[PDB]
Amino acid sequence: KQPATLRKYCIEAKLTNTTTESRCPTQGEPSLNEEQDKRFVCKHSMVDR
Amino acid sequence: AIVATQSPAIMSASPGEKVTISCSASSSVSYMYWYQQKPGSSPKPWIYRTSNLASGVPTRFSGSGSGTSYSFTISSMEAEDAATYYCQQYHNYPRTFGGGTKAKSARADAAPTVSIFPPSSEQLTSGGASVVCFLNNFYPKDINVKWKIDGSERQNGVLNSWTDQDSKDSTYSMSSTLTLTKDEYERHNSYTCEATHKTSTSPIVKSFNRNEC
Amino acid sequence: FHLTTRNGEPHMIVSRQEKGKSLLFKTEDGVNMCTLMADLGELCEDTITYKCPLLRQNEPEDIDCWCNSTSTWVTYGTCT
Amino acid sequence: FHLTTRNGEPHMIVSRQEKGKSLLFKTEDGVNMCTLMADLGELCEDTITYKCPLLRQNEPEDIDCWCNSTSTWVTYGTCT
Amino acid sequence: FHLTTRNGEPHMIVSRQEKGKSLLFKTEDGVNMCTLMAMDLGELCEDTITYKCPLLRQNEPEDIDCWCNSTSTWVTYGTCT
Repeated sequence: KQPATLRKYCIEAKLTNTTTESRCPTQGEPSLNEEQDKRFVCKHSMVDR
Repeated sequence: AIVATQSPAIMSASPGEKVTISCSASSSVSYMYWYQQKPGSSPKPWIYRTSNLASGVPTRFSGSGSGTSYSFTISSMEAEDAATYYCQQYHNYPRTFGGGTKAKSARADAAPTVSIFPPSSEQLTSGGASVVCFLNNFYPKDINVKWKIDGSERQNGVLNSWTDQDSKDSTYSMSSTLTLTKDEYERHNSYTCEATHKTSTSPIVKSFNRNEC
Repeated sequence: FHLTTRNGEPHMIVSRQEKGKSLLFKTEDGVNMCTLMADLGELCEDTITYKCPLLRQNEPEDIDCWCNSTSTWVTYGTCT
Repeated sequence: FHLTTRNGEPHMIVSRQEKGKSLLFKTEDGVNMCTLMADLGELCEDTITYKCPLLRQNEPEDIDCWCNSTSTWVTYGTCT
Repeated sequence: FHLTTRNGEPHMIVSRQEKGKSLLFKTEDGVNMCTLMAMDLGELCEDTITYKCPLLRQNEPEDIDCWCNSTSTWVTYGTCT
């Protein structure tokens, strides 16, 4: 009866409000405030400009 | 959600001097502005961004800053400069102004000419009594008036009014009016207004005895 | 399209019926003309949002959105 | 755009400068208005060709091209 | 930008606010127009780089981000941001 829950695994998800930000060569790493919102998945990369 | 804080509230300057006026924001913005406002006129834009002159701005004005600091610079003051000037921020909602900086013309120090006026007979029919001191044609504007009745300072009932800096002689003038009841006025004899000003090491004292001539 | 802002900058919420047409909106610095060349579909939950750079006498490369007077953000759905 | 045919049916060769604008062409059955919402780029070797269905009072779904009077074929390049 | 020289040749100290704009400066041989395309052009600081913008007459540019059309010019700018 009511045994301790160890971990919840998500097995299916959806994505919404995808947002992109980028800076020119020389001007450091860009950022988005939603990068501080735990409900978002984010990635940092480099791209030709 | 950010304040802007602009550095001299006042500022005396003479034509040719190189005035600087700062603006201090409580978080990092890149969109500022510096307006200029004339005594009976709209504000006008003078700087935009942090360093863009607006079109039809003299290259006498310049703007520079970043990282919460921001600085107007007037590179050789003209007579037509004399004004308020006004930072904004337009980088987050509630767009904020600064408290405004009031650049006014300057001149050699001049002591006030002080004159004291007992209540008129006509006012003394009313049950109120006003004692007036005029402090005329002085520079700089900073001046303090202390009123006494029979030796005792009176602070309540004092109203001070200042003229704008005179357009010709660059001086200031002030009226200081002590209002009391007629009943209290006729219970005392000595009335004094004392003016503290940088032109004298001790205040100028004007005083009268009510019952003397 | 609905004109709003994103951190002081203009933001365009573009709907489906605007695909293929020049996007014009007035700004203090004159009239701005953004060009949308985007998967542009119906406005829904699946949005994407990104910036349309300012491009002065330069050919566009590796982009499907750009303005010619003032950089603008754009948002549209991909649904159909 | 160049109006031609593909097996008796109207065919539209759409160039780059038409992105975002209503495509109109006369037909025995009145004036036809196709709507192109497409990766539409410059006409080149990399073409794609497909059909824009007739849609009468029905919302479009899973398509980026459709006409309202007579089904039409469309072709455009993807180059840039 | 500040116009100076480097061994008799014109030298341009380019600041951040000039990114994206045609650089023009008068010279005995007429008006010179250099074109700066440096993607890494940033704020003038300690991290400078300095190099030459070749003269290019009716030739397309290749493997360069700076060039003038009347007189070869040196250019210098910082990369800070």
